[PDB]
Amino acid sequence: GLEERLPGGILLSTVETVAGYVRKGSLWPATFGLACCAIEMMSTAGPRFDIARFGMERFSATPRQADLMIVAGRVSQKMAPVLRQIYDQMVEPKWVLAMGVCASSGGMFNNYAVVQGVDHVVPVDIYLPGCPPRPEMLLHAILKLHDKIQQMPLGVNREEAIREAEQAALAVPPTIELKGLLR
Amino acid sequence: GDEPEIIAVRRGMFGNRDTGDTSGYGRLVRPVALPGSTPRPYGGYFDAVMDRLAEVLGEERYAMSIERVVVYRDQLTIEVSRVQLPAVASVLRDDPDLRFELCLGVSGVHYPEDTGRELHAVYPLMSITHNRRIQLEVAAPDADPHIPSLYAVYPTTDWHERETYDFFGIIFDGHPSLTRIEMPDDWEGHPQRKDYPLGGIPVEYHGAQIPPPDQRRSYS
Amino acid sequence: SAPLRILVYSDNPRTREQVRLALGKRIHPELPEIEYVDVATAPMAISQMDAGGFDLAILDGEATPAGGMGVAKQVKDEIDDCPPILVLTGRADDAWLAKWSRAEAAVPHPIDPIRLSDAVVSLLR
Amino acid sequence: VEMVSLTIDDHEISVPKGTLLIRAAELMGIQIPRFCDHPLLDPVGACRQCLVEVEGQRKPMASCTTTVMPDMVVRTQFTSEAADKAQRGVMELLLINHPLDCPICDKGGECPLQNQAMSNGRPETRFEDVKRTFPKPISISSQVLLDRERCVLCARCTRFSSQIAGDPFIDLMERGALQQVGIGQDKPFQSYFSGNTVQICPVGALTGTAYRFRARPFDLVSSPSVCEHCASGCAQRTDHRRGKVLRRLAGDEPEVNEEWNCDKGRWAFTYATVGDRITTPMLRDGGVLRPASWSEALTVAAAGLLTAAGSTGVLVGGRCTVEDAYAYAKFARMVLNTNDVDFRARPHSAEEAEFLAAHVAGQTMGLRYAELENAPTVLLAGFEPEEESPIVFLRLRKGVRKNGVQVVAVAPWASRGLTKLAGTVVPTVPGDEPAALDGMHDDDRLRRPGAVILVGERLATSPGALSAAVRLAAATGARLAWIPRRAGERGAIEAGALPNLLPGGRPVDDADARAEVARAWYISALPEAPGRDTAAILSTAASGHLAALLVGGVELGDLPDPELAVAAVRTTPFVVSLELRESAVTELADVVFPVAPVVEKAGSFLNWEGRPRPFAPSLKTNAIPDLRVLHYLADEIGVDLALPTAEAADAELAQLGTWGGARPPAPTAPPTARPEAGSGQAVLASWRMLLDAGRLQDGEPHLAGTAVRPVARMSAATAAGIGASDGAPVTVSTERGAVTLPLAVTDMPDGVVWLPMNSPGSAVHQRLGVTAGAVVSIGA
Amino acid sequence: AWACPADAIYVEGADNTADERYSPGERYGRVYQINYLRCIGCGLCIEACPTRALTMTTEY
Amino acid sequence: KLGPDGLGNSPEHIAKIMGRSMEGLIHHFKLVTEGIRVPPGQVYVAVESPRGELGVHMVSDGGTRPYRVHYRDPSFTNLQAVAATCEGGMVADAIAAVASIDPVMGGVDR
Ligand SMILES: CC(C)=CCC/C(C)=C\CC/C(C)=C/CC/C(C)=C\CC/C(C)=C/CC/C(C)=C/CC/C(C)=C/CC/C(C)=C/CC/C(C)=C/CC1=C(C)C(=O)c2ccccc2C1=O
Ligand SMILES: Nc1nc2c(ncn2[C@@H]2O[C@H](COP(=O)(O)OP(=O)(O)OP(=O)(O)O)[C@@H](O)[C@H]2O)c(=O)[nH]1
Ligand code: SF4
Ligand code: SF4
Ligand code: SF4
Ligand code: SF4
Ligand code: SF4
Ligand code: FES
Repeated sequence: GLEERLPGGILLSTVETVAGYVRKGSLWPATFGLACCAIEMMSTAGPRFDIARFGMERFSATPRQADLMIVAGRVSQKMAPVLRQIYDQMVEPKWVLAMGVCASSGGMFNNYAVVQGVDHVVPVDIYLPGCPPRPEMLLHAILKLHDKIQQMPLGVNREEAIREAEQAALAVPPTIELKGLLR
Repeated sequence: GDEPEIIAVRRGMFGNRDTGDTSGYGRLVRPVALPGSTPRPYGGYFDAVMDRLAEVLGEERYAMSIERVVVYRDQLTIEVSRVQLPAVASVLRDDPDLRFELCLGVSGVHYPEDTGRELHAVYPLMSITHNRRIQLEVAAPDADPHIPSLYAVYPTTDWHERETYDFFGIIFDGHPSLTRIEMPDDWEGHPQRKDYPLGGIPVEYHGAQIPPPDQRRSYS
Repeated sequence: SAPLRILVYSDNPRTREQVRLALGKRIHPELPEIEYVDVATAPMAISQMDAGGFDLAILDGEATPAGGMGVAKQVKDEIDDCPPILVLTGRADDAWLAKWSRAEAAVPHPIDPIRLSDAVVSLLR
Repeated sequence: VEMVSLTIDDHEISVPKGTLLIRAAELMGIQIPRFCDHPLLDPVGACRQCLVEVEGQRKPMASCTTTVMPDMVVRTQFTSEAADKAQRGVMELLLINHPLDCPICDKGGECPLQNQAMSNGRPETRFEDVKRTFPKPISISSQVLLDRERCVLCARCTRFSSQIAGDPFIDLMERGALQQVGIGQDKPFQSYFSGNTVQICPVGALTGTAYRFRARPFDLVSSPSVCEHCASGCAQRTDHRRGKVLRRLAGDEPEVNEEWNCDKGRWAFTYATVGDRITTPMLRDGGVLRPASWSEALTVAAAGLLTAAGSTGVLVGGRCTVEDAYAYAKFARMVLNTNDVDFRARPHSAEEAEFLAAHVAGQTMGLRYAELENAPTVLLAGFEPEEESPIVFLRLRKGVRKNGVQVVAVAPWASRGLTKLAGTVVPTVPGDEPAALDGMHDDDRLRRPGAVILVGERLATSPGALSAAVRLAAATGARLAWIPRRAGERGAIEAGALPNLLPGGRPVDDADARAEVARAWYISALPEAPGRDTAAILSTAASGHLAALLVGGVELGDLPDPELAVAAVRTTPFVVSLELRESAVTELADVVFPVAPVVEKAGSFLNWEGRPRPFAPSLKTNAIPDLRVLHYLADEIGVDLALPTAEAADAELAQLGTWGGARPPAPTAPPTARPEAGSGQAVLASWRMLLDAGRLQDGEPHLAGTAVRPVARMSAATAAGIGASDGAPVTVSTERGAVTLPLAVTDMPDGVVWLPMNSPGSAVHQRLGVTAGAVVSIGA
Repeated sequence: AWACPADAIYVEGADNTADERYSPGERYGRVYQINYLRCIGCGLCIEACPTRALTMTTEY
Repeated sequence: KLGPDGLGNSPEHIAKIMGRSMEGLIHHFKLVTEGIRVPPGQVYVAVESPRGELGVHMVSDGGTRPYRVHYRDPSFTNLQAVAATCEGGMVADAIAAVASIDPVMGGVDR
């Protein structure tokens, strides 16, 4: 959008900060949930907690209105195409919260049927441990995503950030090479 | 028949599936037999159920249909010969004294070491009227994994014959449409067969990874 | 001839090194020289694909923040006349998803140099 | 065989006469607890854990010692309260002094004591007193730690070190509750079979220092395997964690090794991870060896080989699997159209090739371990069973102890292995072996049915020795078996990786054989020109008449003249290496291809008895076998080798089958006169120690520390004539160099000096450039 | 790690040499990793520990 | 048991297994690592889950792991009533019918 054509002066910085504040608030989750993690997501929406306090009570039934896709449960092989379709049918900017161990790495179900982490099919922004994560853990992960969204760049700043993140990522060794103290 | 049904031959102490960690303990040979034919005075109402089934079915038909009778942990299993399954199922459902109207489903179990009887289908039946229950067991070889579908007798077996097929390849001949219900139709293999690998991935760690449990050593 | 440009996408630098080792400067002396563009992050890979000028993309299905299969589906849905996609699968059971990603070819981990080279030749031929 | 009926519990079975009650229960599926019992050890009845109730016996009977007798009635713990009480009391007594070390014990999870205390022990302790204690752990060798507190004094370790291996360097010591397995003093355990004691201990008393605290069973990936090192082909179980092999247990192959290993097979698995492994293809650029892509390396290698057309030699080495050696031979004959193929990376002779073609190639299972144990007489020629093929030594010792096998060795001196076999030496200076073999045509011992003659590879170094052995076998009728040192040599022979041989024992010099193999290969015709052996190839290349070399897994230092070998590879215009490790060939090669180690590759070996020893890969890795490297190198060259995998090579070999036609003539080489050593000189005898400077033994300091002390062995008269004294350093020398080792007076034939062929500080081939049978100057 | 249903714990023991001792006795866990993207919080690990070296806090 | 360091094996149990009881230590180790061994056999056991008869066919081959464990989950069978309870009515009625079936899909698929 034209907000991405703005010059990199103070104008772009203020547009970025206001857009981040606006998007961190009103972060409507998609009406999407796979398993017991979906039950904990509902509990988070439930009175004991209040997802609504964060402007996130409107679980967008359609992906068009959804801004955040809380996977919230295990993703089977047959479901990955559906989850990717839902992700693609959301409109940018989009974010994916991998709620629970099943959504983030497959969790305990390390077998043929489970995808072993939704990042196999959709870009994940935050991983949320737990099986299921208790609602406070979900709110913590959501606030972490809010912090990430606030510092989200735009336009030329976005391009520079992408280049810098690429440069940093090209150098990190794989986890299999962090042999610290391994005999 | 009439002999114990060995589903696996376990050799070596401590449940080693291979040569074994300590020398000299691998020479034991213990066949793993499931409970065999029960002596005739079955417990509780099992005696009445079997007597009624043998009365409704002709002596010849009963002998041809009922391959075995087992009473294990106060639960009655009837090893029903393949082919004859629909007839005995109809008798069980319709006979007023049996009246096993509620079929709870079909469960597949794979015995890769049970020659000629690798694939077993288990039919848990319950009679609400008599507050009774039994299980039927139908064995089929891995070479011809065909069983008569009970769709006409127990429509509830629909999707079960499918799940059991999807996960074992039992063909349940005569089923209206035996299509995969859990796995995708393009899926290759039948996951719950023992020969089908678990299909996991190594768990990632800093400097190391743990292979899936099916690859790592186990004792049974 | 035009140096065929290949996009190698993987958060794991060692997977990129193995892919570049299987495919030398020339897969065969009959084929053109090969230039490799390494991308570790999905945003960079997507932007490079949008810039175009690639003859093949090798996407690691095991990439941590964004899997190669997802990126393959995204590029084949988002870039017009996108180049053939080769996906590296972390397990055999991933084959189904590899088919879903519509990748022209799938090469299981660990990357067999010869299998990868043959698949690349088939895709470029 | 006599058969006796018997009743265990309520069930009845029949078993061979002489069977032990515990064995009968095993066959019947009854699990009687046991610690001291071992099927392969003579029963001792120590631990008293295996007590059962026998009708007509007042006391409980140790089933591990009670032979089955007809009509005997036995009730185990499953059907006899007295037997169960006895067994559980024995278990309680076994656990009172045991340390609460299960979490820290290496045997945890795999402990027979844990399992049998669960299945036959009290739920909780009654022992509220003070436990007996020892300092723990104490090293009895560089490899084996001993935790005397966990020791149940089952004596399995000691009984193994005495009966199975003739190395009783551990024994039960002290008395009563203080009794403990020990070595007595600083003298280490020091046997090639020490690791077996670790695998035979039913508790965490004996543990391998290498495997210490590195894993518990649940996280081990365990795969069946075959040992790479000797031609014994032991079945093994390779256990690896996070992609690193931690140990290799003995497996269970009654027809090969039963439940035993040598230390080499158990612990020599670190060679592939010492840092010298070649990880990527390499190319010679600017005189330096640079990492190169597979495509570029294959292209360069194909270009060089095509530019070298027929002027190429293929050194296959002895490490390749049967499939790998078959691929080397097929590449050489189909792709390079040359017969210059030789797996012998070691002292060898053309007479050796003729003998292998005549009597070895294409003839499998002619002799078997089971026959060694029963052979009334076994004659060892140029063979040291303990140093080469240790499981052959174990089987021979088992035969000696059980069936009274008589062992004779035509060797310069009695090695410890021969003494442990109770073998009688026929003292012969090396090179004089043919005279001794011809001098035994009248030996009544060899006439006896089942008599066997085991010939080591080293007889190839003695002219006419193999012909003499063949004549001796023909005259006496004793079956003759050839036992190499490397696992891949017999597979190489079956693969036809020799200048005069084709796959399946098919002779090259036979138009029908060439036509048959070519038809099986879908090729016009195979090369007919006679092939040059390893020595001929090296001499030609050094002279500059060889355009290129294909060297696979060859240790140049192991060749009789390593200086010649290095000169040959250096002068060869183009050298292609298929090497797992950085090596001397790699330092001088133009193209280097990494090849998967055995643990990462599917394949099969052939042990000396020709038995197939298959194995699937244990580690899934991107590394590829020599098979695929050669196949795709040929494809780049433009010839479809049709060997994409070990399965394809095995199928092709099976399709070819054995030759089955006219057997090649026997060598019949003449017994060339042996050199005469003058004053200050002696004839050199030597064989390779089991644990020496071998490359595959690298990366395992403990195993190397277990190696026998290198010593130059001389007759007393010769040492006196050289001015040396027992234990004093002695130097043997040639024009190339010298080897200095402590002297050992050994009662050898006069004028013969024996050295370890490749022990550290000896390296006879490298340091002297000569092999066994040569004359070497001696000095104090 | 043995009892973990999800293989979420990786542990490597090592000797408590007199020069560097980390725990009483002969062995200590020098490498100890929990993959919290595989942890299911079942608590089998703590029930498995024979030393109470592993507990589970209320921090989430 | 709970303590200032959180939830973990009670100090009394630690003392029993690591300090005084060898049999106790062996039992803890084995029952935690391999677990119990279940004699071979088949058993079908059913309970009244909130959604109906939750049945479990459990087959043991004598080992420390369940040879076969199949859940007859009531939701799986109940979902076969969607055709009966939805055909003929409106989509708004189908929503109510499916909700009344109260299917929890974890039990349905397993
Ligand atoms: C143009 C311009 C800028 C002009 C200037 C002026 C200006 C700024 C604008 C003027 C004002 C305007 C137009 C403002 C824009 C905003 C606007 C118009 C409106 C949007 C805001 C709005 C409509 C607010 C109210 C919405 C609202 C009432 C929200 C509450 C919704 C609720 C109750 C949500 C909770 C839903 C919930 C429990 C979620 C869980 C979903 C789950 C778990 C899914 C998965 C799942 C399910 C669904 C199960 O039920 C389930 C059951 C059993 C087992 C498993 C599962 C399972 O897996
Ligand atoms: N091509 C190929 N090379 C191998 C293979 N296995 C080992 N090698 C290499 O071959 C070289 C020679 O090994 P060997 O001839 O067995 O020497 P060694 O390791 O000391 O063993 P010995 O035969 O007792 O001398 C070593 O440097 C290894 O790196 C293999 O499977 N294929
Ligand atoms: S992470 Fe746990 S709670 Fe969430 S879906 Fe997976 S198993 Fe269910
Ligand atoms: S030897 Fe067995 S009983 Fe003794 S501490 Fe080790 S695992 Fe425990
Ligand atoms: S060290 Fe092991 S094998 Fe030897 S006596 Fe003790 S418990 Fe038995
Ligand atoms: S005898 Fe030979 S084959 Fe057997 S374990 Fe020892 S080195 Fe390996
Ligand atoms: S809570 Fe402990 S035992 Fe359970 S999964 Fe997590 S790490 Fe493993
Ligand atoms: S095993 Fe027989 S007394 Fe020890």
